Amino acid sequence: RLDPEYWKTILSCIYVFIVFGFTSFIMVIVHERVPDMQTYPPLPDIFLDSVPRIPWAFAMTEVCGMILCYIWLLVLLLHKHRSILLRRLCSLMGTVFLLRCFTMFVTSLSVPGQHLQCTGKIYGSVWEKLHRAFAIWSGFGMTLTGVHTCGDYMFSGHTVVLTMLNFFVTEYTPRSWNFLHTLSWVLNLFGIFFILAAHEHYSIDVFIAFYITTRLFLYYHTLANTRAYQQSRRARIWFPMFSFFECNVNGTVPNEYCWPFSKP
Amino acid sequence: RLDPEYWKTILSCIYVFIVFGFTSFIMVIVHERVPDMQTYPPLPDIFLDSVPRIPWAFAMTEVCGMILCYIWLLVLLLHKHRSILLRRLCSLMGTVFLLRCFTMFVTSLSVPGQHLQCTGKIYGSVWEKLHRAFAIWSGFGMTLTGVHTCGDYMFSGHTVVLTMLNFFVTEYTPRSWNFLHTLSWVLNLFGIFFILAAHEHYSIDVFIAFYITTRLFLYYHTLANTRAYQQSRRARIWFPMFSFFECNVNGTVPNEYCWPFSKP
Amino acid sequence: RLDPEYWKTILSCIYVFIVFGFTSFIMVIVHERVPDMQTYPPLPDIFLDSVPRIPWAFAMTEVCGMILCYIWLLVLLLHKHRSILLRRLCSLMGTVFLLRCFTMFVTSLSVPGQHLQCTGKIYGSVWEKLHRAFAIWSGFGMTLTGVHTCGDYMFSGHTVVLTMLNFFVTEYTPRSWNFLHTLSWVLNLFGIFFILAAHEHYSIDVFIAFYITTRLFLYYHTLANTRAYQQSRRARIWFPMFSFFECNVNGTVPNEYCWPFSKP
Amino acid sequence: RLDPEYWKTILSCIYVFIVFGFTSFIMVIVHERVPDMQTYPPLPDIFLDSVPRIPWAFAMTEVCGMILCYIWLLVLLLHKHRSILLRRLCSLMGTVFLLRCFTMFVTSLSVPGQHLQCTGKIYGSVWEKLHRAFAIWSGFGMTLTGVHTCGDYMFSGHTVVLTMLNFFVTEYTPRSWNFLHTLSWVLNLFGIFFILAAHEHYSIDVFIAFYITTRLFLYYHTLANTRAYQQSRRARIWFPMFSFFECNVNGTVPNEYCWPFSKP
Amino acid sequence: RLDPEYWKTILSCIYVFIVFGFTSFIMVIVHERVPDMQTYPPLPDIFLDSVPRIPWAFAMTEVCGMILCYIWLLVLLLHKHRSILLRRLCSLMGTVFLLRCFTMFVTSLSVPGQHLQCTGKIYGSVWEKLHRAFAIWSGFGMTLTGVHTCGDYMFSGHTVVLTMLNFFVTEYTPRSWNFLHTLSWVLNLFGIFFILAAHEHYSIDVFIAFYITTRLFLYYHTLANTRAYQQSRRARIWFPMFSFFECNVNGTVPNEYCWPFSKP
Amino acid sequence: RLDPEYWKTILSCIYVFIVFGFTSFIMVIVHERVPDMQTYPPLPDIFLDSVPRIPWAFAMTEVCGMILCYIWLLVLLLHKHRSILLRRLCSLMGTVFLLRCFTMFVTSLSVPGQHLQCTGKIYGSVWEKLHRAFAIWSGFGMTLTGVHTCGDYMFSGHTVVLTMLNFFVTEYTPRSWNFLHTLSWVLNLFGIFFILAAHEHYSIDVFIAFYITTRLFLYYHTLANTRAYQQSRRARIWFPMFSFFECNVNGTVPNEYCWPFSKP
Ligand SMILES: CCCCCC/C=C/CCCCCCCCCC(=O)O[C@@H](CO)COC(=O)CCCCCCCCCCCCCCC
Ligand SMILES: CCCCCC/C=C/CCCCCCCCCC(=O)O[C@@H](CO)COC(=O)CCCCCCCCCCCCCCC
Ligand SMILES: CCCCCC/C=C/CCCCCCCCCC(=O)O[C@@H](CO)COC(=O)CCCCCCCCCCCCCCC
Ligand SMILES: CCCCCC/C=C/CCCCCCCCCC(=O)O[C@@H](CO)COC(=O)CCCCCCCCCCCCCCC
Ligand SMILES: CCCCCC/C=C/CCCCCCCCCC(=O)O[C@@H](CO)COC(=O)CCCCCCCCCCCCCCC
Ligand SMILES: CCCCCC/C=C/CCCCCCCCCC(=O)O[C@@H](CO)COC(=O)CCCCCCCCCCCCCCC
Repeated sequence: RLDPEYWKTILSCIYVFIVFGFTSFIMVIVHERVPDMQTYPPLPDIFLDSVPRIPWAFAMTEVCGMILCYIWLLVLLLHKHRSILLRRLCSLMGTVFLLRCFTMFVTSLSVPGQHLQCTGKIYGSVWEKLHRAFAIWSGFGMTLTGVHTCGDYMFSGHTVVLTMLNFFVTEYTPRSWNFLHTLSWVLNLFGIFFILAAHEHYSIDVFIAFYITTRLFLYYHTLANTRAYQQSRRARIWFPMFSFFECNVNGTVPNEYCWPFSKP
Repeated sequence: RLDPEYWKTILSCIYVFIVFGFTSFIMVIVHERVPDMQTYPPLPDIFLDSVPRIPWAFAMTEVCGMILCYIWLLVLLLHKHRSILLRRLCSLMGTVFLLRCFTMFVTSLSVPGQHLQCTGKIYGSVWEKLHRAFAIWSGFGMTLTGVHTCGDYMFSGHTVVLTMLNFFVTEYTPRSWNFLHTLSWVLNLFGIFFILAAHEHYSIDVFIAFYITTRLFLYYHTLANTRAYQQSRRARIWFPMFSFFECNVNGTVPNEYCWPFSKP
Repeated sequence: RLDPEYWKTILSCIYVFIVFGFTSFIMVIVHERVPDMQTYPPLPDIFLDSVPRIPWAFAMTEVCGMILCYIWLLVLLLHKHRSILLRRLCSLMGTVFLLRCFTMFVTSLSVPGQHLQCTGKIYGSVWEKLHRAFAIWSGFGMTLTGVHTCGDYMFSGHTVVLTMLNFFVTEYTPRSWNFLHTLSWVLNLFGIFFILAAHEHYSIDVFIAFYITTRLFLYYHTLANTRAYQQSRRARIWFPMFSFFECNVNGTVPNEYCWPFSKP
Repeated sequence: RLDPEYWKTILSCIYVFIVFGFTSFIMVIVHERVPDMQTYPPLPDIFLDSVPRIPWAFAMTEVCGMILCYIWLLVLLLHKHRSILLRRLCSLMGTVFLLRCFTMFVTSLSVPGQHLQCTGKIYGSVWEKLHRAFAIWSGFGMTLTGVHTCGDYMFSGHTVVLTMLNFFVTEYTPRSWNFLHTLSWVLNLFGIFFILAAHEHYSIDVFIAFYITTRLFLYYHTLANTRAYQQSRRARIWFPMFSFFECNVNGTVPNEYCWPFSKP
Repeated sequence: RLDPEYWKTILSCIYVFIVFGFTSFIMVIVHERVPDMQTYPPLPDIFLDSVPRIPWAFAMTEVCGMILCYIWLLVLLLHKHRSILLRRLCSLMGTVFLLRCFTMFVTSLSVPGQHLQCTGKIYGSVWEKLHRAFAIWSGFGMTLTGVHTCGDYMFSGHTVVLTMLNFFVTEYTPRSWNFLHTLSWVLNLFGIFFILAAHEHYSIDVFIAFYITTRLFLYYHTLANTRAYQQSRRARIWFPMFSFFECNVNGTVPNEYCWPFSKP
Repeated sequence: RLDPEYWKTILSCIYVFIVFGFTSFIMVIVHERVPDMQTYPPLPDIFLDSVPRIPWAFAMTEVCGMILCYIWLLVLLLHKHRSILLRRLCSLMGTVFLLRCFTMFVTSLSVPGQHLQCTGKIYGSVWEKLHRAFAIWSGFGMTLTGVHTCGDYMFSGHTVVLTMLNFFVTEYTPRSWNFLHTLSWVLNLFGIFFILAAHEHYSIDVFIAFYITTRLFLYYHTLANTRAYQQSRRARIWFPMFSFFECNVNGTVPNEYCWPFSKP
């Protein structure tokens, strides 16, 4: 039966923080490849050529992200099996950001011309790249806490977080609340549109990020519900550290909600 | 039971040749977006920067792609249900080549500098684009029958044909011939490697083309074997013209082989 | 059984004033779009071009509302289930006014020429409008407490209030008092007629206001009497907080009468 | 049983065409009210201010209308009860277009500044109005065959036809073809979008013309399926000549399709 | 039962000469790499530095091969299952020489200093090399019919032929003639010794040639005697055309003797 | 039963270390044969001619060696039968490294031109050879602790250690951990690739050193599992001191893991 294991969530959180630090360092290394990356003319896109740049459109994506994060925290506060829920967010965020690192290492696709005045650059040493990596790490990558000074490459990260939070909010609420689901979907779509309308990413980056996050979520939940980690040697599931986390969870996690405080 | 429907196969062959003629016209519309597309420096890649250009490598991809065609043509000749096999090859080469027109329209990603001397260009009219679209159509896009004069955009097409023929040969041969299966997998991988060694496609062009054809092949044969087109209203299968072709085929197609000629 | 919920009515009451304040906030924003609002000549109307403008007709409509309010208040005073009746008035007046904001925001149609001497306007700030909205909110809209100095837009609220009160008066009275209903009906028609004769709204401003309140009033009661909110997935009700308020009420509310005080 | 009364269908077709003549004539009458109707600035809108005017947008609205009429003719030919589907169409179009005559006559609302170059005007006589109305009558109000040269009024007729032919293709096809049903929505939404983008009608005339036809279609079919016209004294149905047309039809018409011609 | 297949042996015989010709084609290509091939001093060898070069030692090895061939040919003449014995020789000599080409192609190691006066070389063409191959192929490699004029590379074929013939001589004789087997072993060891004493190959050239032929000979017979080619998925045999040739032979071939002619 | 004879393991560990001293001494003897060994041009290879020399490649070979040794020490500590796994490792390394002494002594094969700057040479005496050999003995032949300054000979020792420690991690872990098994292949393959890319050993010394250890490992464990040493007079097993070491072990050793220390 569902066993609250509080010593595995710590491991998952540590794994995700390590993954985020690795992603920041890889981003700095990749940015070190090409010096200018801001002199070319952009590729002919279908949405970046029609809709002109909206200067304030990039903060609205993070506003939507914070709203979704607050809703998800509220959901997590009033649940029975909150440990399993917190252990499933991390094991998926780490994997998707590892895929982002792999995609960004092979080929670097930026947008030629926004953030053209970003300072710093030419970080030639081993101990000066680490300070920039630390800033990007403990700045959360957001544009509000100013870290996002230069541009960003393939496999956008805001879309991943938005889609993951939307899918988790929709999944772990009772199947009778079909207005919060619509609100979350609207927030996700508006965030994606505002990522596209700020001229920060190409259309294909957003599309592949959305598809990859959705497919990985659905596949992970299908494997977890089918309970194939102990059924047989099905396919040797390639999710990093999968059977270590879901071994004690058999079947499907129900949707029981309580109040944790002992003060009515 | 398996009914040989020789008139549904003809409808499938016509469906492909319309799709192949639609893609050839899009590739001329897209080429008119940006005139130069040959002055920029290329994106920083991990394979295009290490391995230098091999001038003869792009011709060996099609040589590897004709051996797999001849081998498959022999399978299509000594089979009982060759009508269904030819109807499944066409129903998939159209769906995948339709996805190529979608991703080549939203954003156009070419390689800045090969085929820099290709003539023609500035096809400003409605009746001169069609003539250029006819040359590509009745040349199969190959570099031997000289049509491939200028560059090519996202979602490479050589990787789609190589991977589709490799999976059909493996699928429709007895599960005891695991040397022809290994030989076909070698021609697939060597053909893919020579696209990158000729500096014709980016390292991410070839990975999403390989992934999509592999994923769509396994998804088609899951539905075709589970037989979900009449089981229930599962998901309203989005494959273009799926239930029209597989309605008369129930279950799985066996692997019986014969000789069609009546002259022993 | 019919359990009077004295804590849900308080939540219901809070809902309607927030919408009342929110509507007032939108009204000042709409007035900011075009400054003049007093140069266009009246559009050709088959009703306004016949009846001359009457300065005292507008005050007569507000008089009728008070009389109808007194009749309804007396009914609420001598009813067994006075808690439920008050909860339905707030759950239906808060929905209609939500539609008023959407109609007024998408397009703005006022009366071109009346109240041309109204003062105020040109509020260039983000704090003065809040005080102006407070004046709009804490004046209840009547001209007796002069707040509505300038013109008004589409889907007038005088018709919403006059019609909504009339239906509750007729609905929650026994089917043997068919003399008060005639008095209530003539008052509603007289009040609506005075609005049109006062040149305060267009003819189509009233008709779509008369239809929407009646359609929503009857749709609310049909669902409540059928109690389909829990029977099955009837229609995926889009009424704001419908199942929450009416979960404890089953069947149809009777028309029993008593005396509220304990001193007969 | 379902007996095709061809003498009743003819009376239905002539009934709707008289309404078309009545609608065209009253359009000239309301035009004669305000002479200029091209000097005012447009009212503030939320969609007519952001999206700029597209000269060719209004042509695509009628292109989608022709396709939706071409599929409907295909459905009309192959349906066994082709004498019933046509009779219901004539009995619904006449009612909706009669409501359009009422709203145009009660009040006038147009776009002040488009189609300012249309000639003619000041048709002050008894007989010249008929000639101008006849030109509109035998032009279908289409712009491809240029008749509609001046502006248009409230309750846009392009929205009704685009929607009425969208809810008959969906309704009168088997409930397993939900791709043509999906396709006919794109033909409707894009036809709705393009008339707004061409600055032909306000953002509220389009919405209340999409709602009325959707409401007046579902209400009609609910009455017919439950045969409430003869079951009892249900509601004194207000559809003009409803019990006369649908007296020989009992129950719901099936979805049986047959080929009428005798040349297999 | 043991069915002599007179048509499979013909297919088996064709296989070995094609490999013999293919090996000869590779030999001339390897000689093209280094032009001199006769300048390096011999590497330090514990066997070559002791035994002086003997000009007539090389001719003695070819003499021993003919004597061993005569003994084997006589056995093949007076055996019941002479078809199977001849089929196995061609199926084992065509596999070892395939490994010879791979070893010789990857690296080229010859004797640095012998046959320094050999003519030919510098064949700059693509047709003259083929005519040289026929000289190599149609001379069977012996020095009696002088073809092997220059040196030879790693994995000498003299050891392969001498060792392969010896094992068949011992294997297919009854276990009571343990005097011919001793004579056969003396011829094999004497022939191998003459190769080393002739300064025609290195010491490691012979050892890895002696091991591979013996290992493959015993591995072939163990699989055939165990008849695991059809018993189960034993080891996924990588022998070229192993199951095809030995499908009709079950168990172990006996050692019955007869007379071939019909005239005793 | 499995009785850990700690007096037998010590005799195994001392036996392998004497072979290490023997191997180091004979390397000096063969080095004294040819003085120059740095003047000849390299033999024609297929991998040493395409890939240019990478100066830092040979360092990564030893880095992978330490990691494979670090994981093995982890396995050697948590295994219940840690006294058996170590004994088999010592009894296999001595046999393989004894074959290396035989092939190095019979013939000499090195890369002519690498490590041409190594000093020393001409160690002509009886006692100085021991001092030079002792330096190689207490340096593990590693280049990180620079002892191996001159060239290396046939049967590369870096291939044996990289492969022997790859087939013990795979063998002596439960048959459900096939990701560390997968990981240890990448460590082996890259260690194999880097020694070739550094121009340290020919392309045939690497292949016949990967084959011998793989063959001599599987053959040993097949003999031990079937206890053929005492079952009968099977083959007169040629492993040096085989029946002595594996006489107290019956059957196959299980995969039970336990913590030896008494501090839970
Ligand atoms: C214990 C871990 C739980 C995981 C929770 C998942 C939520 C994601 C949070 C942060 C992701 C940032 C990635 C760090 C590594 C940078 C990678 C990079 O350098 O790549 C960045 C692209 O430049 C990616 O940046 C982003 O991912 C932006 C996402 C921000 C969306 C809003 C998140 C704000 C949360 C605040 C919560 C407050 C609660 C309510 C407030 C009222
Ligand atoms: C009836 C149809 C059956 C379908 C069979 C599928 C085989 C694919 C064949 C051709 C695909 C070409 C695409 C046409 C539209 C151009 C799109 C474009 O313009 O895009 C092109 C990219 O520039 C795509 O080009 C390609 O697809 C190259 C693939 C060629 C690989 C070799 C095929 C040669 C077959 C010859 C058979 C001979 C038999 C043995 C010979 C000894
Ligand atoms: C416990 C809660 C019960 C709720 C009762 C609701 C009754 C509606 C009353 C007033 C509606 C005002 C809406 C506030 C926001 C306006 C938005 C706007 O600013 O829009 C205005 C449009 O001009 C709406 O104006 C109106 O509300 C016109 C309605 C006037 C009808 C007469 C109302 C007089 C009631 C007085 C009762 C006194 C009792 C007897 C006196 C002796
Ligand atoms: C055979 C039965 C088919 C049923 C189709 C019925 C649809 C009615 C069409 C047009 C009504 C026009 C009314 C005239 C006066 C309107 C007053 C006005 O002036 O109002 C106009 C706008 O204010 C109304 O304009 C329109 O009606 C726009 C609708 C155009 C959409 C395509 C209509 C083409 C119908 C042709 C039928 C032939 C079939 C060939 C198939 C390709
Ligand atoms: C169909 C089966 C018949 C049985 C006979 C099998 C004996 C094989 C003979 C020769 C194999 C030569 C391989 C051809 C391609 C060489 C590749 C290369 O080009 O490589 C050569 C490198 O030197 C290999 O040369 C050799 O084959 C040396 C082997 C010589 C051993 C003596 C062979 C003499 C046989 C004469 C038989 C005559 C019968 C009695 C005479 C009175
Ligand atoms: C109980 C744990 C077992 C560990 C297995 C160690 C295997 C021996 C490694 C190397 C043997 C070197 C022999 C010296 C003379 C070779 C002749 C020559 O000079 O030949 C050299 C090349 O020709 C051989 O070089 C090598 O041996 C390459 C192997 C390097 C890979 C890393 C090995 C280092 C592991 C040390 C960790 C030990 C931890 C404490 C121990 C208690």
